[PDB]
Amino acid sequence: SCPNLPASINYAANPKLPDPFLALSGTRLSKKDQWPCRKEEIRQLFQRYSYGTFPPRPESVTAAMSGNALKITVSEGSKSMSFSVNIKLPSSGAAPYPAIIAYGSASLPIPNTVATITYQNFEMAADNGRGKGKFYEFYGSNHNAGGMIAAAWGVDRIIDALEMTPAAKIDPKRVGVTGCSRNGKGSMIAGAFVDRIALALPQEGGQSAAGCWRIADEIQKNGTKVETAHQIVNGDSWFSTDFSKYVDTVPTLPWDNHMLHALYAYPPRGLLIIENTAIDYLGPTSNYHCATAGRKVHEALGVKDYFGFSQNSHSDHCGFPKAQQPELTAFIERFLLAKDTKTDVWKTDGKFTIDERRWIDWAVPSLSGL
Ligand SMILES: *[C@@H]1O[C@H](CO)[C@@H](O[C@@H]2O[C@H](CO)[C@@H](O[C@@H]3O[C@H](CO)[C@@H](O)[C@H](O[C@H]4O[C@H](CO)[C@@H](O)[C@H](O)[C@@H]4O)[C@@H]3O)[C@H](O)[C@H]2NC(C)=O)[C@H](O)[C@H]1NC(C)=O
Repeated sequence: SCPNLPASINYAANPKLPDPFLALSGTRLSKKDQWPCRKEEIRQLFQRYSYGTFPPRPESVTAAMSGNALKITVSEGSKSMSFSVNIKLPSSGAAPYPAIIAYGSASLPIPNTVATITYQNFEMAADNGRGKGKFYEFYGSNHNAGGMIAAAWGVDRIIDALEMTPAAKIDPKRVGVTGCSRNGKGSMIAGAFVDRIALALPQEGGQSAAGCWRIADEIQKNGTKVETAHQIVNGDSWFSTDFSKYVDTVPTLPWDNHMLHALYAYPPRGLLIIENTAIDYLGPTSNYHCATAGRKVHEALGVKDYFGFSQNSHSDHCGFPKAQQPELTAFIERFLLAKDTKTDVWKTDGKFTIDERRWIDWAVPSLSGL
């Protein structure tokens, strides 16, 4: 349906967030029916420069309920791998149930109307181990995928297995995803690459997730210690070994993380970013300005209200404040509990400067076809 990227891309150093509506072809999007092919371009850019290859569904996926365990087996040629996820069914409403996949564990309050699928994402592909995890046992240790995109592949397989196994009692069309800190990152990427996810809730994922690389670079340049591209490729195997060629030349990247958010605008799905203005290393002003740029794609495609942003000041990392509950309730209501509640939430309590034009030198086009 869409072409692959040129063998090589020449992108002139740009100190602002690249126009998400500007195809590498050269033509700027003016028609809705062009967006799908730009969306793949973006997906392919992320995999080449930062994430590694997000593989397709393997030749076999099979699943099997075994008590509360959903045991998912896959194979490709003679190779086979199994990974198990715990499902804790809720105590309110009737099957098939809406669910949330938690990277390791939730730090959001999940209502008693929504199932809790507990995904062992570091078990799938390790936190700080190059080529370690089920993913790499299956595909090879030398496979160029990073532990973030390999975890996201596991979420694609989790949903394949819920489509195959009504026994699990989970509506496949209403599976959310969430995580905090490192799993804010994972959950954000899972939701960006798995189109079938109904709602992503990344919490305090900061840079790589909510924040843009260019703004992290400028936060650093201004004196405050923050999670820059240069920093993030060190304590972990989250990104492909290729990412560390580019960390020092961010302005020449034909993309930024605002285009990760853009992947959520088609097919339209819920994205509430929950963030913390108090912790410097997240880059509070990056998160806000980066998100605000990402939502421009949602705005063009008339699905603005499917992308929520909430930034709150709290000393404790990953402690959900009660202040952010109405916003979380609303997004769970609309996209998981199939209720009809409004979700235009875009707020920070942060006291930094809010200047869009600093990062966004491009206009939201009127897309015809919608
Ligand atoms: C990194 O630090 C640099 C420091 O240079 C910083 O870039 C600068 O940001 C400031 C803050 O916005 C810019 O200064 C602005 O300039 C306009 C006029 O040119 C002023 O009117 C703005 O002020 C208003 O805001 C005040 C408080 O909100 C109001 O009380 C007041 O009445 C005005 O309405 C403001 O001074 C400056 O132009 C840029 N400089 C450059 C080089 O672009 C950058 O913001 C910092 N980056 C990060 C990541 O923090």
